[PDB]
Amino acid sequence: FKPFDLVIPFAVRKGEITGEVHMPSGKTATPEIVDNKDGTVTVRYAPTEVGLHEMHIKYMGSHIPESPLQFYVNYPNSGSVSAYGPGLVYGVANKTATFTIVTEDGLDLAIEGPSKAEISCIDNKDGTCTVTYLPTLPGDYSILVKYNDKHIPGSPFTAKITDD
Repeated sequence: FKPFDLVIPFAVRKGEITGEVHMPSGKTATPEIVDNKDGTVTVRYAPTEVGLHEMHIKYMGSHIPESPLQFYVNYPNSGSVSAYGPGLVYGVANKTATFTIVTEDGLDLAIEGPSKAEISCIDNKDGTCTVTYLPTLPGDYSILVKYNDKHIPGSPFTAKITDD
């Protein structure tokens, strides 16, 4: 299972940053959270279930603005199409947001939220391509990925764009 790894720009001070991942079964687990003493923290988690997970991050008991987040965990042994990367989950407004589509196996992409974002992918020639978008305004962005008039697993995705 591809690990969840994310840098969030939240500056931890006197309070404790905590987290909770909710799995599709109903099980909860605690992600690993590391304060990079510096304006940020890093959240990591190793999935054991397939599909849509919720990540909650809190500071002093209360959700950060960047929280809750959604992420979709692909089945590894699965051939056929997939997407993954931080731009499906979270980004900062006016910084670049990126994810990967795997196509080692007709691709339709749209990104729609607060501001007009016009995706195009760039083929890595390694059976994957890389989408990068510029969400200029903060909000919730829906990212639609289809392979044959059909949503791939996780599509449409929702990525949360903040600025702090």
